[PDB]
Amino acid sequence: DSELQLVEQRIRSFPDFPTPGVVFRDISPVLKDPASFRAAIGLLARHLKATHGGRIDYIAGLDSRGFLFGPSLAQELGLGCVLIRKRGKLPGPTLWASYSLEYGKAELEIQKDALEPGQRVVVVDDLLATGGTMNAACELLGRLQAEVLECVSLVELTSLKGREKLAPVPFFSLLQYE
Amino acid sequence: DSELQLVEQRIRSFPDFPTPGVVFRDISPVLKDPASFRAAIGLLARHLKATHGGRIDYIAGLDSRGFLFGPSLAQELGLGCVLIRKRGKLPGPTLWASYSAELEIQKDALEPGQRVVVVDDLLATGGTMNAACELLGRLQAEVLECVSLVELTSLKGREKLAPVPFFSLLQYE
Ligand SMILES: Nc1ncnc2c1ncn2[C@@H]1O[C@H](COP(=O)(O)O)[C@@H](O)[C@H]1O
Ligand SMILES: Nc1ncnc2c1ncn2[C@@H]1O[C@H](COP(=O)(O)O)[C@@H](O)[C@H]1O
Repeated sequence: DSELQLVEQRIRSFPDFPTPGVVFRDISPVLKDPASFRAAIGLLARHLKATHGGRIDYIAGLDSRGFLFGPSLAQELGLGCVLIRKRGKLPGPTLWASYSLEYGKAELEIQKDALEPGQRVVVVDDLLATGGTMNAACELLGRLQAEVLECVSLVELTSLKGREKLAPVPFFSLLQYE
Repeated sequence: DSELQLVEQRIRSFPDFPTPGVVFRDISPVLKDPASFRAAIGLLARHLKATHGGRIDYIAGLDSRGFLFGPSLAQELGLGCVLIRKRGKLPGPTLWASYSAELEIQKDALEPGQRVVVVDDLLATGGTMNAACELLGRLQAEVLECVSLVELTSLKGREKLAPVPFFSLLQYE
């Protein structure tokens, strides 16, 4: 797939960041090359349309790098984009969920009126690692009685078994690295 | 203008958030309504093309709410988007700038002389946009303009960025 190649060629890998042994996957060059960004959004949108048809109501973008892809993906599908944020950033009534991040805890948050019961959503972030962040997003959405059809990312680190963590919610990534 | 109205109708205000005194302007509904989002991006893109012609090389999006608009604005203009992030998030060699918190940019994000337009959701004191402009200036990039959806005029952020031009879709005190 030439389109997938346009994305893969623009992932930059940095060893030992932020800690020794970790390989950081930097999607910045995908954003910087308009053809690469367009290819990434197009591949995600084709997959989602082919898989879910007209069932998707909204895209949910995850703070902060998911924000880079959510609105463009939503626009390509003709849908709105709702936001899941780090706790403390959103006004009005919210729900929040705690999860493990590195050595400590972090918290995600969503406005109670972001979705109504029965609405169907697809969550997007740039990269799936342990799956902790995506799992918390799924939990929050479930508490609004929204149905999470799928989670998607550009990159998946398969050795961390994020896919299994999200089951039985389906997951799809453009690219995979150990 | 019906397009500008599509955006204005989707800004929600919250008094006394996050602390007493502050009136929070929430752009979330703009993102949730695909028509409103398209209108916002279109209005910004039309302004930038009419003002700069073909001179813009890149859009720079500011962490984190500027990330919601940067890539779509860049795409509409046929340009790439570079990222300015909260410090500690980017790999490789970086530069950073404080302001009353720290922003950061990769040393290789831009080449000297490249022309950039910075975007964020809202301009208030201008501290955040000013730090972004400083970082870009240290890469020897030329900042053509800064833009946002919302500007709080009583806080005089526009004066803070001068002489760099600024444009907002909507203004509140
Ligand atoms: N190796 C990596 N390279 C870049 N980002 C990563 C990496 N590992 C985790 N992340 C980020 O951390 C969050 C996901 O981590 P996790 O909750 O473990 O799936 C997302 O915001 C990812 O962007
Ligand atoms: N009243 C406000 N409502 C929503 N966001 C705000 C408000 N004031 C400041 N901000 C955010 O803070 C940054 C602008 O602050 P400043 O650096 O004072 O211009 C931007 O990232 C805005 O998203």
